[PDB]
Amino acid sequence: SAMFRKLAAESFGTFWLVFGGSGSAVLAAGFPELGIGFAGVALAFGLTVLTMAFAVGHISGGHFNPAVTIGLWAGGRFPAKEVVGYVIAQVVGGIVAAALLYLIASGKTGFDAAASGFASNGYGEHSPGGYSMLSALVVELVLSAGFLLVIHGATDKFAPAGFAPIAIGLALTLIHLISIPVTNCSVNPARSTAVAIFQGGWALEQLWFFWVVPIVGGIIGGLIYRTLLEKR
Amino acid sequence: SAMFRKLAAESFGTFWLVFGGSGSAVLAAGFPELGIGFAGVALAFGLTVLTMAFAVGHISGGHFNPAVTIGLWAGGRFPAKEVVGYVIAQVVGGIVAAALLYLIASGKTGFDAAASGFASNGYGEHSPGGYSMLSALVVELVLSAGFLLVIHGATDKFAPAGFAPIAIGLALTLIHLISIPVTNCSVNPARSTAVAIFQGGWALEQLWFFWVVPIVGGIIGGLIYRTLLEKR
Amino acid sequence: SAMFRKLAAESFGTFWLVFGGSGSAVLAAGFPELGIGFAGVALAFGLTVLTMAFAVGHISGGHFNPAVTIGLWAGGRFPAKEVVGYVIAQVVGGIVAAALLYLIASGKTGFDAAASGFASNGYGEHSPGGYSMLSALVVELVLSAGFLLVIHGATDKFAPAGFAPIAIGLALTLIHLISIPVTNCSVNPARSTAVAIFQGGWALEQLWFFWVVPIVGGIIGGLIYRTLLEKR
Amino acid sequence: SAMFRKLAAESFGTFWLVFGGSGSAVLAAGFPELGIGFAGVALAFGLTVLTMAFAVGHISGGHFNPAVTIGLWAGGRFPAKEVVGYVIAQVVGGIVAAALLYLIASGKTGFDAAASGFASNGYGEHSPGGYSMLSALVVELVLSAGFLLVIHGATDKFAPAGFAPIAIGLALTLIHLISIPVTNCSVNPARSTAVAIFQGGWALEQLWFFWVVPIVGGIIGGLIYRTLLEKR
Ligand SMILES: [Hg+2]
Ligand SMILES: [Hg+2]
Ligand SMILES: [Hg+2]
Ligand SMILES: [Hg+2]
Ligand SMILES: [Hg+2]
Ligand SMILES: [Hg+2]
Ligand SMILES: [Hg+2]
Ligand SMILES: [Hg+2]
Ligand SMILES: [Hg+2]
Ligand SMILES: [Hg+2]
Ligand SMILES: [Hg+2]
Ligand SMILES: [Hg+2]
Repeated sequence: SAMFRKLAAESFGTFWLVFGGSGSAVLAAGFPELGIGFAGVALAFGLTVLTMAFAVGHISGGHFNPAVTIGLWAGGRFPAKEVVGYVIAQVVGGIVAAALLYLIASGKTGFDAAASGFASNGYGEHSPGGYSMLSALVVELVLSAGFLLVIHGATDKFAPAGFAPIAIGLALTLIHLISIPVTNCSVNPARSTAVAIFQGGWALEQLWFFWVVPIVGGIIGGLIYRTLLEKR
Repeated sequence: SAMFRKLAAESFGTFWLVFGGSGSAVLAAGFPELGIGFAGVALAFGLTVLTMAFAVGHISGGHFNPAVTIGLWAGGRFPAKEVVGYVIAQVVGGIVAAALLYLIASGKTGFDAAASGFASNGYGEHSPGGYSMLSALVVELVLSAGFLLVIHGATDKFAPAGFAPIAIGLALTLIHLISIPVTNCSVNPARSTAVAIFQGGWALEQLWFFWVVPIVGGIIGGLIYRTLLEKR
Repeated sequence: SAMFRKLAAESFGTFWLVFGGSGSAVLAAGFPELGIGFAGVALAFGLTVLTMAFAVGHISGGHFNPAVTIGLWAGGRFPAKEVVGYVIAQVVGGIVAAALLYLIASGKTGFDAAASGFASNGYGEHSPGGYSMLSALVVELVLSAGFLLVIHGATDKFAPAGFAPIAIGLALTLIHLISIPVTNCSVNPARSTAVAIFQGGWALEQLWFFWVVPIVGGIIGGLIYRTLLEKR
Repeated sequence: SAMFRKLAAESFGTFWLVFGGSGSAVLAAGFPELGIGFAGVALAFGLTVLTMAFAVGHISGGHFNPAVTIGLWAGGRFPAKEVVGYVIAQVVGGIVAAALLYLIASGKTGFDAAASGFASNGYGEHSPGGYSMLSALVVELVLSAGFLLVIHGATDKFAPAGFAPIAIGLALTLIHLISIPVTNCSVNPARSTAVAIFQGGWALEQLWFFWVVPIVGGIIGGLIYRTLLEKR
């Protein structure tokens, strides 16, 4: 209810998102024989958002994502004045989580952030499945837009109350089940940033893409909902 | 509440269903070592319906499926007058999503819609597990009927409110966990259609099957609920 | 509300349970490279109960399981007069689903119910992991008891309303994640029966075990809840 | 409402947690070809807490974990007077479940608790992925703190009612998806203890770590919530 509480909720939320989703990818996805694969990473990402949106969603709205904050602005749901502090809160929470993750991951012989990719988002030569820039662009635009659309709908005043964290968290699992092979799945500029920093090379070079594409997608989803679906 | 809103909700919903479920199948199911398999595809399909039914379900009823619209007509829940616009809305949303998916998938060297099947529904020689037409027929009839039955029950007036998108989305995950090996799992004529178009050959030839079988199953489920379980 | 509705809900429910859970095991669990494994079977089983308990739970109580009906009798929640019709309804629904499953499965070259086991519950030489009779006995007793305990608690008058189908369905997923290697996981005499019939040999010989053990476990869980946890 | 009921709920809860989560790990995680892997263990752990928190959460608060009881004390949510009986109840429930599990597991030829590890928590040479003590320390501190933070938030008075068992159970699945490779994932001193006893060697030697680290993390999460996020 006071902005210090809200920005703390948002850094904790984005922290948890980065630590849990990227942690699952770095520590467990590829573990020999028993590892969780892409489906387990998708689940982990979506569960970070589900659990935190229930935990701190009644404090801050529970965005944990710059593209979500901006998209909700665009959809007429969030004040332009509050946007920048949220985004900074998210970027900070994210970076702390990646630093801790980097520390933990380093306690294993042979760990190499730069060479492994550190769960970084890339396209072209740095796409996991060798998808071109155009494939990356279209998937991130659609998934960002739909994500915002689901966020708008599930938090609409005519939506039964309480269930939004479930709709929204599971939307993020969905989004990763589809798009990890294309881009390692972003839809979240703060998550891309936290991780790019420690990968240190190409992730930092391509980083601009995973800022503008999700934000543009998020605005589009907000606008479609606001203009086509809301009233009544 | 106005029919333009509703038909837009239904094309967005069916779009999301096609993009997410078939996207997960085309981009991620078979990915080397880390791919999501049939269980991840089943989950993705069911999550498209869960997330969209929460998002736009309070606008359109959230059918996203011709066999569901027709089945709810049969069960006395949906007006015959509204049926055709829903079905067209669903077929259109579906086809746009498949076109986008086709674009994304094409950004990978070696992609071949026709040869891979493009997540198309087939039986006999085009069943994934080599199941005969009779196996295809019985599974789609039962799963379509049960699906409609769950949709009817979970949206019954005596069902606790709010939870239907969860019951219904998870019913679709269930349905795919069972039947992907038989038919690649349809229960949805609009999803079969969107994808058949781009596969281009046998999917278009067998396409008639995945229209009539789900619709017949859906009507049967609506009738059983209406006639045997509703009153009271 | 009228007993014909209730017994129909219970046969449909138990049918769905058998068709979906055993169907997933027979058609999809072992599918080459992409199959769902034991985790996908566990999920499918639990989703049958979740989706049907939401669908028809407000009609019949949504037991779908003889050990649950008897256990709820023992826990003081269900009248002894209604028990036998429920159990028959469940056994009938179950057997129809197994017959349909048998038909579908037969549409694949090389299918052999008897040799594959047809998802039958066995111990000793017919345990999937080679577990002895004593291992089978202890796991089924504990899991049946806990299952009844969760059913009692989640449907207690002080439990927030609406959520029981989620608690109960996910309890069944849990129970299969643990015990498929020991017995192929029963906790449900009607599911064991439907499937034993078509396996035709040893499943029919060991069948007596998967009647008495779950029922005894279910009564124990009902009694613990009734006597130790209920009041207040 | 009476302390005998509450302590019984807590031993049953912790019992179920140990039996189900560690059972899934011992009986099913590594099963040839069809086994559940780390993702299935993570799911099983989280489902024990989800199902029991719905079942007995309205009786005892549904902690099932010493680090949760202590963390809720620290967060101003639970009386210091009730703490010790809860912790004993949890340790007892846990140990009974591990003993039963040990009995079941012994019914398979070649079973070796000591050599397999019996799902025990270890670091360094006894980490599953060869993670050092410092990696173990940082992951358990963060995950324990976040877990307490989610428990605090989801049970806050401004959180929609009913949903906490879902937020909290799925937080535990999350936590295991991340950290099984580092420590076999504890965040729960009673679960570590029950299992260490039967592993018999190094698990007992390292056991002190998985008491103090989770408890410290839990207190930290309680304090952050109490001091930074609660009011309003
Ligand atoms: Hg481009
Ligand atoms: Hg994406
Ligand atoms: Hg993300
Ligand atoms: Hg046929
Ligand atoms: Hg089907
Ligand atoms: Hg579908
Ligand atoms: Hg025995
Ligand atoms: Hg069992
Ligand atoms: Hg069962
Ligand atoms: Hg240390
Ligand atoms: Hg941990
Ligand atoms: Hg645990």
